[PDB]
Formats: sequence, C-alpha cells, structure tokens
Amino acid sequence: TLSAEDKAAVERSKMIDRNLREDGEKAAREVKLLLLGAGESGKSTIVKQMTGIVETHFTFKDLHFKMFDVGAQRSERKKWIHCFEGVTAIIFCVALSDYDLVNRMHESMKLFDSICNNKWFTDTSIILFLNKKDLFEEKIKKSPLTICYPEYAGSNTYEEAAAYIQCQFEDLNKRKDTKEIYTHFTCSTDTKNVQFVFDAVTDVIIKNNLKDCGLF
Amino acid sequence: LDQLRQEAEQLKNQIRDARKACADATLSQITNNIDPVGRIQMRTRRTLRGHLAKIYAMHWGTDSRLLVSASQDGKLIIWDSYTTNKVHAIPLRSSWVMTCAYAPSGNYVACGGLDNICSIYNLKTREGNVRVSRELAGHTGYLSCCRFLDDNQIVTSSGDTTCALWDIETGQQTTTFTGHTGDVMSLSLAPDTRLFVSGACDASAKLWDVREGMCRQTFTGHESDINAICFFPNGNAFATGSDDATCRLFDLRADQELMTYSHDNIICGITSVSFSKSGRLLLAGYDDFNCNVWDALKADRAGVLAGHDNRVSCLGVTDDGMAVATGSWDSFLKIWN
Amino acid sequence: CCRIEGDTISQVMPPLLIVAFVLGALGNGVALCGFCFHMKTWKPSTVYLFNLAVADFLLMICLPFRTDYYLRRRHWAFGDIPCRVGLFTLAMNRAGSIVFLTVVAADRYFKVVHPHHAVNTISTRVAAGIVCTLWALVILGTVYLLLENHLCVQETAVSCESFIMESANGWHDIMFQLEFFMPLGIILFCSFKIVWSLRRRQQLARQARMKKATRFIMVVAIVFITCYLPSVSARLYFLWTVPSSACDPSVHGALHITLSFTYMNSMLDPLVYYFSSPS
Amino acid sequence: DVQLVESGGGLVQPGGSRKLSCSASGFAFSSFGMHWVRQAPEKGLEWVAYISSGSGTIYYADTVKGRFTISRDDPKNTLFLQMTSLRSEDTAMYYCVRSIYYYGSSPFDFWGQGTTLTVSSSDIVMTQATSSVPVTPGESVSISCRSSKSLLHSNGNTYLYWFLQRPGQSPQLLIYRMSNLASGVPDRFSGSGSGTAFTLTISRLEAEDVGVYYCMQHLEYPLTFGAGTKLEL
Amino acid sequence: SIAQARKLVEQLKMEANIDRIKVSKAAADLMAYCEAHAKEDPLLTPVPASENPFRE
Repeated sequence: TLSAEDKAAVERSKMIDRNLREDGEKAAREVKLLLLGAGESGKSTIVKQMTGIVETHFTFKDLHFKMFDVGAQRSERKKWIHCFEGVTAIIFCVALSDYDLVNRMHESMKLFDSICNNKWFTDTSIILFLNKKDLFEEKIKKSPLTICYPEYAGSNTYEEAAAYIQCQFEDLNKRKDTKEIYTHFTCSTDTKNVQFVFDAVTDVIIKNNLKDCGLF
Repeated sequence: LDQLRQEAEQLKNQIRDARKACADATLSQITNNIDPVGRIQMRTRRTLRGHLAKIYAMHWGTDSRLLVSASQDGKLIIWDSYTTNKVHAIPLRSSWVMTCAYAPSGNYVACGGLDNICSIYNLKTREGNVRVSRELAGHTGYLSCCRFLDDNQIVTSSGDTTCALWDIETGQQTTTFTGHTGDVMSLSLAPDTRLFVSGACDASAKLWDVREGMCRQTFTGHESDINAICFFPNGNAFATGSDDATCRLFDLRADQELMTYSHDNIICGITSVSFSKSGRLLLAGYDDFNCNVWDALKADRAGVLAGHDNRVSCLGVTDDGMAVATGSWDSFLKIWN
Repeated sequence: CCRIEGDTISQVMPPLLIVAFVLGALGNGVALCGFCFHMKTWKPSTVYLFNLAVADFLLMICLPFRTDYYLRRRHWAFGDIPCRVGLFTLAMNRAGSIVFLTVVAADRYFKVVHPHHAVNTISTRVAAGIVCTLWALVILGTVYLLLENHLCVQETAVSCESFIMESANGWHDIMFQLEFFMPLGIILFCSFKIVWSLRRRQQLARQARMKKATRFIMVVAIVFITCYLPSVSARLYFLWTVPSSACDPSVHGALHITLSFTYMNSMLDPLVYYFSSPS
Repeated sequence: DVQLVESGGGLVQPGGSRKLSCSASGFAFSSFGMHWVRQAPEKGLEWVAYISSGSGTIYYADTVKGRFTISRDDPKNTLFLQMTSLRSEDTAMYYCVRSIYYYGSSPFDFWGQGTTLTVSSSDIVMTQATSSVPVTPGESVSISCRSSKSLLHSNGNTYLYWFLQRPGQSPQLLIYRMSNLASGVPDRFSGSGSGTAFTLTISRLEAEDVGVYYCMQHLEYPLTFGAGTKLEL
Repeated sequence: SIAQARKLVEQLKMEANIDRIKVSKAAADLMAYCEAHAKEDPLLTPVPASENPFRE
C-alpha cells in the first residue's frame, strides 16, 4: 500500500542499510589500541615504528591497527575516558630513566592506578611499555633508587632495579584475575615491540572469541 | 590577595543573604492543592535499528519528523520517524563524536567531538550528496554540545571552560564567553534565541547573553558536575541534571533554586534532561538503563520508560510534543508516545 | 521376521523415555526462549547452538508417540503414514544433531586456533546459508524411509521399528556407521587441538577460566562418545552374528535400551551447552 | 556544474537495433534514478522507461514494453538505452531526465539537452482542456489540469508535477507535489488545487514565460503527461 | 597575577546589582502557564490513535 515515491524511498533506505552493514563489518576487523603515558615518557619513540586526538594507522602481519594518542586533551579525563571503553587493548608507556626528581615515578604510579582500577577498563588487558633502558641503566650505574624508593633492599645493578619496577607496577593493579597486564623492555631497536603488541592482541582476541561460543 | 578575596567574600554572602530574604515559600506548599498528573503509560511505537555502536546525541528537526543521531562508528544518520527510513548516512572524518545538531531551517547539521572541530554539513545541494560546508576550529578542548541559532550563527560549548559563538560565513568566533572554572558539558538556548545557559563541571550553571557576552547570573547548589541542561518552554526557567542522582529546576528571574527531583532508589547520574510541550512533564535519562518522567510541579515520579538494554545517553522531545525519542548506549532508538 | 520382541523392555524403556522427555522438553524450551528473547545481535556459533537446539526440539516433538509404541505392550496402534513420519523425524534427529555438533566443534576450533582467519569473521547471513545447505542435505538423506512403507507386520502386534533390524543396504547400514564414526574423529581432533593451543598460552592459562573451558571441551567429546558408542556396538554385534543370530531375546531388548541413550543425549545436551555459557 | 548530454540519433530503417546513450557529469550519478522521456514532433510528452538507483528496479511503458532495453553504467557515469525493431511511429526526440527519491526530495529537477531520432516510412488519463491561451504581460493567468483518478494518496501528499518547455530547448521543473516550489524558480509561480482538480496560477506575468506547460502524475507507474497548454504573445 | 580576582569581583558585582522578584509569584506564573498550555500537550493528555501519527 505504498506509492511509487514511498517504494523508491524504501529502496534507497535498504541500499543505505546495506552500505552501513558492509562498512560496520569492515570496521569490526579493526584493532583499536588506546595509547597513554606521562607525556615525556617517550610515546614518540614507541609510535615511531610503523590540535587534538591524533590517530595513527599501521598494518602488521595482515592485520590493521588503529592507535589513538590522546595527547593534548588536557581536561577532566574521567568525562571523556568512557568513549574508549571497548578498545582491544590499552598501551601504557612510562619512562624508566625519569626517576630523578619533579619523583615522576610516583606520578606514573598515580596515573596507572587511576587508569587500571577504572570501572570502564575492567576487562581490557593493559600492556606496559618500559623504555629508555640505556638512560636508566646509566642513571642506576651513577645513583641508586633509594632517592625514589627509600624502602629498597637490593643490589645496585640494573637487572634487580628493573625487576623491582616491573613487579611494583604489576602489583599496582587490583583485579588480578579479570585483567591481564603485560610488560616488555622496548628500548631494543628492532620490531620486537610490534611483535609483542601483536601477541597481546592475539591473546585478547582469542579471549573475546571464547565469549561468543559460550565456552566461557 | 587578602583584601580582594575579602570584598569578594563579603559581596558573595551579601548576595546569598539577599537570595534568602527574597524567598518566602517553595512552590510545593502553594501547588499542593493541584491534582497529580497520574500514571503515564508509554509504548514503543517505533524502533530505529541502523547504528552499530554507542549513541551519544540526537536532535529533532523543526518539522518534528526528521531526527539526526550521532554514534561512535563515525556515521551521522538522518531518520524519518514516521516510516523509520534512512534519509542520509554521513561518514564523519573523526569517528569520535559527542554532540549533534539540526538547523532550524533543516538545511544544515553540525557534528563535533574529541577533535575540537565543529564541522558543518550541507544537506540540500545540487550535486545530490552531503558535503562539508565549513569546518570550525579554534577550541583547545573537546566539543560538548553545539546548537544552531539560525542558518548562519552556531554557538558551541567546549571542554576548555569556554563557550563560543561562531559565524558560519566568516568562520571565526564573533564572541567568546569565559567565566567557568571547569569543563562545560551541555548547552541550551531560550525560545527567543537571545539568552542561553551552560552546565559546567564545577556544579554551577551560568546564564549568558549572546548579544555582547557576559554572565548575567550564576546558579549553584549542585554537589557534582552538571551533565545536561534544558530551558523551560516559557523561557523564564530551566532544569539541570547533575551526576548525583538529582534534577533541579531554577528560576531565571527569582535567581534561586526551586525544586529537587531525588529518590532513594536512584543513585546513578543524569545524562539528559528535556521538557514536554507544556512543560508539565520533566524527562530525565538516568544511567539505570531507563528514563524517569518527573511531574515538574509536584516532584513526583509519574512513570518509567524502561525499554533499553544499556545506559540512556540522550533524549529529545519534538516541538509539537507528539513524540519523545531516546537513544541508549546500545545502537538503538525508540520513539515513545 | 521375528515378532516376539522379548520381555522386560516395556517395564524398563518407557520410564527412561518419559524422564528424558520431561528433562529435554524443559531444558530445550528454556534454551530456545533464552536464544530468541535474549542474547540479541545474532553472531556466528549463536546460529549453530540455536539450530542444534532446534533439531533437538524436533526430536522431542515426536519422542512420546514412539514411547507409547512399546509402552502399550510394545504394540503399535497408528496408521503407517504417520509411522513413516515418526521414523523420518527420528532419523532427522540423528544425523542432524550430529551434523550440528560437528559444525559447532569445528567452529570452536576455527575460532580458537585460527583467530585471525576470515572464516570467524563471516556474516550471519552466510552462516545461515550454510545451515540451510546442511539441513537440506540431511532432509534429502532421510527422505528415503519416508518414501516407502516398511512394516513387516506378520502379527497382531503390528511392527514399526525400522532399524533394519536385519540385514541392510548401503543407505541403511554403512551410513549409520559413517555417521557415528567420522564426526567422532572430527570432534576429537578439534578438541585436542583446542586444548593444546589453549594450554600453550601460559600467560592466559593462569586464570582457571581456560581450565574451565578445556574441561568443558573434554567433557563434550566424553559425553558424545559415551552416549553414542553402545548403539553402534550393538548394531555391529547383530550384523556380525546374523548367520548365527536367532531373534536373540538378549540382543533384541538390549539394542533398544542402548539407543535410548541416543535419545537421552538430546535431553542432556542443552544443560551442557547453554548452562556452560554465563549468559 | 550538472550536465546531461546524449547522443545516438540519426536516420535508421524500420526494424533496426539502434542504441541510445546518455552521459552525465557534475553530480553523484550513483545515487540518482534515471528516466527517459520522448516527444513526437508536434505532440506532447510520454514516458519511456526508468531505472532506479543501483539498477534494482526496471520498468517500461506498455507501448514499448519488451522491445526497449534500459541500462546504466555507474563507474563511467553513462546511461544506455537499447532499442530493437523500430517502428515508424518512434520518430521523436528523447531526453535524459534525472530524479532522486527521498522524503522532501524533488524528482525531475533537471532535464537533459535531448537528442532527436527519425525513422523513415488502466492508465490515468490527463486532460488539459484548452491548448492555446493568448496572454499579455502584467496579467495573472491560471492553467487548469484535470485527472481521472484521485491523486491524493493516503499519506496526505498529492502526487502531481508541472513542467514548462520554453520554445527551443529542454523543459524544466516548476512545481513538485502540486504545492512545493522547485529550486531556482522565481516566487512568481504558485500552484494549488484538490483531488482531480489542479490549477497553476501565474500572477504578474511577463516575458520569458512563453511556451507550453505540461502537467504530470506520479502516483502509479506508468506516468502520463498532459496534452499541453501553449502560451505566446 | 592578581587581575583574575579583579575580573571575578567585577563580574560578581555586575551580577549583584539586578532586580529580584518574589519567588512565590514566579512559581504562580509558572503554574499558571503550565495549566494554560496543558490542553495543547499531547504527551500529558493522551491523544486518540485516530489522528496520532505513530498509530502503527
């Protein structure tokens, strides 16, 4: 009981729906990584290998990645943080060598605790990138971590200091079962960083796939 | 310094004392005689099932038939509510969108989000497709709510504590208002399109003046950030919904809070607030997966619109009042009646 | 054609059939209601679980009539056109529940061992098409006993039981064999691969959620094999004893009860598959 | 800007298989519905065929059904019309009408330049009454068009259009859906009416308005054009 | 700097010197407007489905 114009309009709507469905299916294959950091942690170093939110697109091993850098969005973080709920993973970058003063390890701890223990990112596995390995190594070779860590009882060598940093940051989280936290020393000038990111994304992708089948 | 804050403090408590003195009785005492509106039944007349992600905002065209909804999948859809058709599908440049608008003439729609850019799209074109007409930039924070004064002037509220009034033709701000101390998250214009109000994140709503730009009055009394504001149809009042499970209606002339809409069962915040044609029913979209129609004069819940699967993030009422639309975080819309 | 079927079959089988009927009907109806009214946005493997439940309910739709068949002194009491319908829908239960089981197992293998493969990214329409293809295939395979009249009555106690119950043709025996075996290999291979792949992911295997998942993966194959082995073993015994087989008051009466488990699998399956899912 | 150019005309013997092609440039051709309208020399207009967007719907006029083929080529923005077994009556000039259908859209907004072809030797009936009304500038004229079936559909919008063909070139749209004004037309023109009664009023007439006027329906296919009202002086 | 305090108090006592009205009379005006326009509100008083555009 539709006139000619009404039938043509319905046909146009069906064509638009088909285009929307195709585009949504194409975009479902995309992997979205939210990138965070302390600002001067060296996110430029991480993003090197491939006035607002900067989106970076790169493809590895026949998989498309879409990394977002919030960057200069200096405002109330909690109001726009929920827009990123549902991302495949979250990349957190903290500078190892930035423990001199103006201390910044404590600010990084505060940011990590505020991000990981957030109601939105309950299940999103967080990847932790520790960079500036050589600078931190030289600094510990010069001065110990008691300046930042008065409650330190260990060796004045880089391996134990790195292990302490890693276990402390991993212990910053609370939900040790519903959330998975990875770690990697990323100052090596290779493609190991993107390989590690790909492996973490594969693990979380398998985790999401196990939900649809009901095998969980 | 000390003397400056001293006269600021004395003027401020003088103002509060004047406000208290000008108050004699709340409207609950005078209006208790009138009857309640009674139970309100709502039926989902239509459902719109085109989107694929979260729905953040929508606006009703002046014809009260076309509505445009914005979603995180980077698609602007203009629906035909009578037949649930898809007039247009606009692929946005940046998939992050937090607001939407529909010009009164129906010619243009506006979109904005985390990119701090309030782009303007042109609908009626000889080429037959939808293309951008002007991309506005100059904001250092995320866009929150952009509204159309007319076909040539658009006023937008950003997250850098600044509300700006743009100019489509030239492309730069004709006037900038800055009085807030926190993120501004919602906007609403008076029916005469002369005055407008903004809801900041510091539990304070300011009344502006688009002619020259200066804060006529400051309204406070909330305990958290204000997430949505809307004008009373009379143009002499407005209602605010904050994040502390409360909805308050202020009086522009009296310069004082009037009513509080709160209940013990509700603890979630408010995402959107709008009135009806006559303003008798105040609609608020909570985060408890449903709306709650509030009797605007008796502060009593007159019903519930519970049909959504996720948090309701938007709301709107047509000019004639024949329909009310909601869009939740699931990719759905419902046209209640 | 031996008519006395034996004894202690009616006092034994109909109770199990009734219990299985009640349990199945309830669980399968629940599952269908949960699938149709809840858990929206149809995705792959949702179609497969829903369709397996649909086939199982198709079996339930005709189970009782069959029961009474021997419930009343094993004597039949309907006109054949329907007997034909009943044995057709039983043979549709079989080789359609198995088809869907194998499809689900293969889908899990493809969605856990090859997550990046585009097969897991297929749309719902294509999966529905594959479903319709398989359905049509099994219907075509089972139409053969529909387009015939198979009653070696030779007695007041009209016979309907058509398990060949004697020597068979290709369409009768061999298929029953292939049907029980090949899916067993498919399910075992897919389950072992899934368990191995999930175990060799030490980071992910410390939440015990993977332990629960692999336990369910193992138990699915375990229950399938323990539910379908006895029927095929009894059929093989009958086939390899035919030159020396009388009516066998034991083998006859044993094979029916062993098949009763072939029916009870339908009742127990939803309690595994749906209840496993936290949704 | 928007351009529509067609070619393929000439002289052909009856029973041939001449092909007509129309090329477009200046608009999103992939989302537009195509039409074809012919015009015998001293006659009015009549529909030929129509193909919707995406080539999903293909109709024809009963006069040429089964002998004419329609086809569009989206990547090359070209429209083809295949003709078979031409008859002597097919001598007419053909157009390349465009139209896009959605709520509030204005179909038949642009008309192609047109090409001429010559061969050697239940529908709604629209009556336009008069055929030639002398007019003088500065006056207010009224053009009446009548229909057999009621044109007021249940949706509340009456499907009827108006068309002005100035002497020499292709016609242009004036009023769509009997009340709305076409884009770019002056405010001078205005139309109204009711079911099976339609009047187009031109207050304060001047030059540039001489030519024939055509009233057309769109309620069910096939579309039928009016006889035509012709103006001069 | 200190100009922020000057601007704050300037705006504040520009806002201070405005007229105040009785709250009761404003509430009465609001309720009178609402009662007057209640008749033209289809959402408050349900409309029969005969002319309701969403009757389907």
